[PDB]
Amino acid sequence: GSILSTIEVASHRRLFDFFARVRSDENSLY
Amino acid sequence: DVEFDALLGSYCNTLSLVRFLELGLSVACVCTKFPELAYMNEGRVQFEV
Amino acid sequence: MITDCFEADIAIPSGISRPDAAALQRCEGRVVFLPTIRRQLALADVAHESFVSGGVSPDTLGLLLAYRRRFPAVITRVLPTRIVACPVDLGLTHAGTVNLRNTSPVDLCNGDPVSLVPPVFEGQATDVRLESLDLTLRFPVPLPTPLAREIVARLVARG
Repeated sequence: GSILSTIEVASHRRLFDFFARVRSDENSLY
Repeated sequence: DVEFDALLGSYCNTLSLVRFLELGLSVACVCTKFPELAYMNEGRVQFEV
Repeated sequence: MITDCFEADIAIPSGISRPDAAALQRCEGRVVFLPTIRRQLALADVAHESFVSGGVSPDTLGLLLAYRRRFPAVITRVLPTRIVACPVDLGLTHAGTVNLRNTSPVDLCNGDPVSLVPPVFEGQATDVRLESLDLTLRFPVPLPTPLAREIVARLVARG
């Protein structure tokens, strides 16, 4: 009767920054 | 008059390739791959307790 | 690209807050005093805590005196994981042209040599501080040489 919950990995990446220079606002989440 | 020199043979060594899985220590891991990590800045892990 | 560029790579650590990390995106045209020409360095070797001696961080007149024991380099691009600077003495870029940024209050001209000076001016000593790491970055001031000799001259005469 055990309950299994999938682990959640939270991470954010900015792959395009490597392709090009960027100057994103600090508050906003890219 | 006849003389010579000789090589009585060469000896090599064999590196041993070690899979981390073969170690008993892999019991502590859980080995999962990011196809992409380097992009990540700050990742978190989240689970219910 | 060893002789043309030289990508000395300042690594960025893992734990930096996004307000502190996005504060480095405005650190484009700067001057970084590399102690050596290693291809992999850390911010602690760049920041002012590398500059400090035993117990004593010197004054602005002494802050010159270990610039010239080091290697000035200019940040080329601020990636999220690293900061790349080419040293001035070895090789500038592919084409040999890098961009600075006037942190001076002074306008430049073409062809004039540019000396870099510690932050001596009033309302000017702006050190970008890493709150997530407790590190300060004393960014020097690029100045015209008809000023940069007099500014040293006022400090030496004051002592």
